[PDB]
Amino acid sequence: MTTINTHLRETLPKIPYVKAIDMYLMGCFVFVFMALLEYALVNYIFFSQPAR
Amino acid sequence: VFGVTTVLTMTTLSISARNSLPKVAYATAMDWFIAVCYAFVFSALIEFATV
Repeated sequence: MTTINTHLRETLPKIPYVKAIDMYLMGCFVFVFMALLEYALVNYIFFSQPAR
Repeated sequence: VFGVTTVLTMTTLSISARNSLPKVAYATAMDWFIAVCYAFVFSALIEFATV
């Protein structure tokens, strides 16, 4: 996601506002980020109870 | 790591690959080849997920 974001960003001007494509890329990034954090949370309480 | 890293390499080759042709709005033949190959890589990974 970071590679995609950095490689497809430099073909535009340095505009401050959030574009639609920037919104979509940040959405995809927060989704995969919360997925990894969710895994971290699953691993945090894996040793104690496997049911949760 | 096989599946995910080959998907990442498919992403790197596709990003590298898009600098060759202009910014046309239709799919070329190389675009179809890259799409089918990416589909095969993704299909291989989901097949691994199933197994």
